[PDB]
Amino acid sequence: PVARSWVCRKTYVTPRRPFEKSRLDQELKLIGEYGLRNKREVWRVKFTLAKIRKAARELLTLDEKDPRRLFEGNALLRRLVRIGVLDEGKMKLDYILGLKIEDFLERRLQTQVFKLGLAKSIHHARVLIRQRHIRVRKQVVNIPSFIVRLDSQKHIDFSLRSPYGGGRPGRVKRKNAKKG
Amino acid sequence: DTVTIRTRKFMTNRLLQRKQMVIDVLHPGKATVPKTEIREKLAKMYKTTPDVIFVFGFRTHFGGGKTTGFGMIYDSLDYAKKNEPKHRLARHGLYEKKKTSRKQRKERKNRMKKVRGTAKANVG
Amino acid sequence: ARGPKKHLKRVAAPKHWMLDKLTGVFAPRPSTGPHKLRECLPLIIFLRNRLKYALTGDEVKKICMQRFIKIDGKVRTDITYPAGFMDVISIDKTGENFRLIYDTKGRFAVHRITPEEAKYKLCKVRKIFVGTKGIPHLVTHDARTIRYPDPLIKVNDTIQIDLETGKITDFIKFDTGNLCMVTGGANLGRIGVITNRERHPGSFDVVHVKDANGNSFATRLSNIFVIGKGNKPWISLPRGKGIRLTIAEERDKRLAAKQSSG
RNA sequence: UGGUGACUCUAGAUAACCUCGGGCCGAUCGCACGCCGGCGGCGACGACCCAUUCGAACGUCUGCCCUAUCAACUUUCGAUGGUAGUCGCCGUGCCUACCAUGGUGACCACGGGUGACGGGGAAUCAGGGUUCGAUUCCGGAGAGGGAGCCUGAGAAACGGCUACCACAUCCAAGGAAGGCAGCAGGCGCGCAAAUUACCCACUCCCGACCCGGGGAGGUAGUGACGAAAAAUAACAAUACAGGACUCUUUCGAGGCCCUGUAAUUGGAAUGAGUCCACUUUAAAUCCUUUAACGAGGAUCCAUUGGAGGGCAAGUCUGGUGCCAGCAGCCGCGGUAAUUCCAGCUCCAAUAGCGUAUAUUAAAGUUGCUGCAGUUAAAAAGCUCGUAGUUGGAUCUCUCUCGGCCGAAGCGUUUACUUUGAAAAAA
RNA sequence: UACCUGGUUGAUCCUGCCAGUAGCAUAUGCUUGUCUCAAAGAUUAAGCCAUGCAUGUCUAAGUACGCACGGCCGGUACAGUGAAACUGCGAAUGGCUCAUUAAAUCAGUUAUGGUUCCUUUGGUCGCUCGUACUUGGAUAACUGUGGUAAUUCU
Repeated sequence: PVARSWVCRKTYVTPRRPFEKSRLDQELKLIGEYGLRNKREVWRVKFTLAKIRKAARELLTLDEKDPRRLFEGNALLRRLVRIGVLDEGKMKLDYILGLKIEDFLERRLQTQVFKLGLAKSIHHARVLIRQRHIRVRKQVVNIPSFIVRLDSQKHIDFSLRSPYGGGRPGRVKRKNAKKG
Repeated sequence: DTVTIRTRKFMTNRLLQRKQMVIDVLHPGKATVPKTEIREKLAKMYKTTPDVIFVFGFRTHFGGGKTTGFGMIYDSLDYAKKNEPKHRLARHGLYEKKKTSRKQRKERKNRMKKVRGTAKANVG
Repeated sequence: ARGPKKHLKRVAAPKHWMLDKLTGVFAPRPSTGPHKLRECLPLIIFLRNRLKYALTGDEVKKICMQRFIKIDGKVRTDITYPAGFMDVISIDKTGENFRLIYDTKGRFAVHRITPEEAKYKLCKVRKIFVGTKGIPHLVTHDARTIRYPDPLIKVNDTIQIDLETGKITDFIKFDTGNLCMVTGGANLGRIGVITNRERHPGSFDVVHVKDANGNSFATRLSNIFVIGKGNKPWISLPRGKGIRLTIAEERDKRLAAKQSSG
């Protein structure tokens, strides 16, 4: 007996066919266009979208006045609208099945700091996030996979201690100034 | 630039003769504030002597902003000595832990199980 | 296993205690007492987890050994004392009194009562028997025995005990149209008027209860506790008055509270 | 008296009994206290008994893997039942005596196997399903193997005892002592699994106890079982190259958006690491925080498998010459080998990747959903026949009432379907 | 995501399996920078085990003539702290493991109106018509003499 917990799950699934040329092309397109590190990030987003589709499909089989369908579908649609993936006017379970993987990849903190103009590119965005140059609201966020919420979208700054934000120019600038 | 103390979830524990609170420390550009500095800041903030203030469990958040811990303000030093954990008193220099180890005490106890009578005091 | 067990595992503890799965391996095994193991609330859970008066079991021990906690008017120093339904917990140092009464979610609430309400409690009579020269005796749900009860009090009724004296002062019959709480099962914590009782000889009787909001439900006769005569309770009810809201109504109320608060 | 659906219940009355090993009805203890001596608060402890508080024990109903190359088993010495008893905490063939001849079985008894503790549950899975569950929760069992007990509320207890069997320690040979499937640790076994560490601070437990103890448990150590997040670079300026939603002219003019060996140039950024002080904590460590140093071949260098097909990516070069080897399969190699050994280049996943084996899907190749059986594997030589399975049509306002106005069924049973209770957590 | 692909022929269409394919579990190989969780002598041997530890326990409230300390008076019965010891309680819980075990265990359901139940809690506890302003004998701890090579022997 221990006071520990052993709850853990995988956040991705590897594809059944390892060398499907079309799938390789689409996954590489996504990686390059969103500045991802590997295929596992694509598969992670694919898996969360797939589980959302599974939940929506399970709920759509139910009666339209089932309290469980109403409650859980409303919760799922609310969670989708809150993260900015689903439009607030498209608040029906059938619009969940129309969602695409690029809708979730557009809400990443990396994509958002590239779109907001804080970075010259998407790879610059990733290296800027991992280097503690970006804060969300008041909190410094280190994780490029941080899914930015709609209310949190408008507060993404350069952090109050970064050379690009507040003061204290970095180690290289200080060394250069000292050397002359 | 100044360290700022805030008190979040305050309660007057008359059962344990103290006040309990969740302490928030704002130190935007400094390391985690020492427990002493927090004790004098709370003593100033609650108009008490610093030695009835016991603060612990200070977790600094990610990013270098605030630190959150817990604090007790006792009615008097005697009540603090009666109610505080011995280790939190020893942190203030008010208690001395036993100078021996677990192994020494255990093997001594098992050695005296062999002798009977007043000879039980001769083994050590 | 030989002999009785003396430990309770954290995950095997009653769910309504609302304990973590990471703050240790063990849950406080309640002591033997007036209430069952799975239907009680240990004093350590109440003082530490509920009221936050202690952060450890050692601080609960200090509070209880200073003789500050009274349960049904008597000082209890046992930190694993099983406190249960309708009990009164008095803390005179802080001058508060609580009654152990279920929420609609089936969990004991922190229900503060007035110091004048803390002078009595309600007990469901579990049995009545005549003994030893014909003296009637009554046994309640607190395992407390009362001699010479009113010859009108029967099983399943409710009696109002004065805690100072231990004597019966008033009683409510088990009849239709009387208010009752549910003290077990799926409908635990709900309050409503008894509408019907289906007698099943050789088996469990089933009692139907109608909510104050028109909702109806059923329980076993052992899960019914007559709270008040008619539709007026004899004790102060918790925040929710025994009305179990569906998940949708609870979500709507939470959203309204968020709008009003922020 | 009261209670249950139901007592041979509870309570009451009478006549007696009341165990040497004998039943309770208090010769116990603390604190605060004041008279001619009286009275008395609040406790501690203890004892019959009644109250299911924690249980335990024994029963009811239903459900368990493979096997017929296991078809009859039990009945002597209890096997099924009846009567009386014994024993037991009690019901009981539990055990005796007598009596009856019963009891189970093709709806699979009995026997054998299990690399079988059972369940919650796990992996995989379109709908069905298949496989697993020693393993932290619940229940059971055991403490080298058997057996028998003491104490006790509770044990057939093993960090109790007694003996035997096996093993084994010390001895001055007389004797004495033993039980890690507890925590570490050792040997052995193996394909296969970590420290003879710190602490009662947390969670709880035990005791006469606010105070002592706890290898339960927590903390750290070893740890690529496995799971989550996530570096190994980003940017700008010149030279190319590309396109332009530029002139247009397929000659060309072209810092509009782009791309590269520049192994060109340049500064900006940062954490891996070192280290200080906090913070953490029982004491530490680890995260988190702060300062100092910390990047250009940012040498602070990413690997594991592949490049004929299946299956993504070289009939490029050198060597070898049915050799050495590759190759899951097809196949390659016998003098340009797209396949071996290498160099270069390329691609797949990536702090991971290959190999072996078990298993799931793929397998509609075990088919209930859902397979086949003329010729590919397959319908008994042919009928009868018990069980099993499957079976044609047909039947459309009644018990005491102060709301036709509380109620009863005494009548015709189930399957099905819907509902309501009750149903550990994880 | 309810998916297939190579291989029997000179070629074709099949049955059909072999081999590919993805997960999951153990092992193993090569490689390994940061960080958070986290399994771990089950499989073979319920095989054998050196050593240490894992179960003890006192309140104002059972028994204190151990100066072992020790006084706000010492003809004070007992100031107080208090080792040892007698007494009470626990040691039947926990922890480990999966050998046995095939209607056995176990799960859901139900029953004890067929039993026992330390402890907790509540009730009962002058209900008996027949030295008490307190009865008896010991035995530990302690003092002292010892036996055995040897034990938590005595």
